[PDB]
Amino acid sequence: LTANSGTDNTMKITVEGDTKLNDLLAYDSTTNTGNMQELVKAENAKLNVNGIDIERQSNTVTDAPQGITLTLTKKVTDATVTVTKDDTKAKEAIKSWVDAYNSLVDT
Amino acid sequence: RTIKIEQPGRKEPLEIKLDKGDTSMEAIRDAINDADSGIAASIVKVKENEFQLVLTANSGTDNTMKITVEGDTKLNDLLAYDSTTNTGNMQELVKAENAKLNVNGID
Amino acid sequence: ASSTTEDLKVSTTAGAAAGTYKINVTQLAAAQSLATKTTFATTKEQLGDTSVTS
Amino acid sequence: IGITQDGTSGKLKIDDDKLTKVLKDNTAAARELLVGDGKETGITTKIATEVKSY
Repeated sequence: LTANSGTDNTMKITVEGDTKLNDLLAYDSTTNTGNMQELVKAENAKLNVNGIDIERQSNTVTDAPQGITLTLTKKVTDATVTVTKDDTKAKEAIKSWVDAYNSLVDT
Repeated sequence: RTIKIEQPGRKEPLEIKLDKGDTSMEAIRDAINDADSGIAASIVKVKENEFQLVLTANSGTDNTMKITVEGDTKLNDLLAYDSTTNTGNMQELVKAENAKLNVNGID
Repeated sequence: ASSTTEDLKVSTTAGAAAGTYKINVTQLAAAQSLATKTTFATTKEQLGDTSVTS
Repeated sequence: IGITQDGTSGKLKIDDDKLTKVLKDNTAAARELLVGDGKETGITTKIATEVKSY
């Protein structure tokens, strides 16, 4: 029973009334002890940036980065990413823009 | 805003003439881009709900960064920083360090 | 821009600046999972009774 | 930038190397040249307004 991931989104599921599901769904994830077995216990993401360690849970973050999305499949060590400015897309856009004028003059 | 950034490497100091009504953070980035300033803002992700600033054009004792403010209500105290002291309000990823290699049997 | 490492990838959208940065990850991201104890010998029988309307 | 019209006609005899070297020199000049403020100033805004009038 996995709606999403994260300790921030705590999921509390109950049953108002059911023939068999009433007892089945009674459990509290906060206590971490109950009738239902656990496959993966509550674990949080861990990293070290700015010389500071962070244990906060959230995996994907896009607010602070402000223009980069990080996709991870395996563990990495001290990965260095160098960002380089691209200007060829402006070049092609300018070339299409000048072409529009050349076509207009030809017409 | 009055910010003067100087290094021994470049003879001409860097100074900006940001005008009234253009004091937003993105406005500051646009002004930096328009000025073609050597100082660059790199993407540093800590976590959500945190705002951060970086000001690193280069590194090394030859290129020391002297940052001053003529007069500002808030920025004069914010921009006070000395690289030589190695202790201040200005956080760092790694201490003052440069590239290191070995050629011709010499480091 | 693109990253040198292949295990982890980055995707840059417009409006971002250019600059190098080194990142370290100590523990791989872990997703919380909750399992339900529905151990019944035969699940072919109707889980809910027909008396309950919903 | 290097956008040059033809000697006898309106075709833009664009100088590819000149345009390329200028845009690698600085894109900010291009940003501030024709876009301007982006709200009302700019070639696109007036062209669109006059076409909507037409």
